[PDB]
Amino acid sequence: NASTGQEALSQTTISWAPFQDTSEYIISCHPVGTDEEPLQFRVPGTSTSATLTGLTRGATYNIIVEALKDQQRHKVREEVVTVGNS
Repeated sequence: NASTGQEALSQTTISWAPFQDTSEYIISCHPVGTDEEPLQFRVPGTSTSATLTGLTRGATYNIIVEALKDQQRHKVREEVVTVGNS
């Protein structure tokens, strides 16, 4: 178990370039078109790539990656990606 309502679970392995000694890379998947709330993924501050599960295919997600470093979150990566095949 893990799926709890979303079984149309697509995975986006998004990778970024090492920003250095980040405490947290919060990835912000902002859904476009829907009223879905931004899926925020917190990956380890040394990680430079993350498989993002739970992106609903058919929905556009503006995927942003911000580095939690000295209390703040710095833009590392930003890209709009519609999920599925389109």
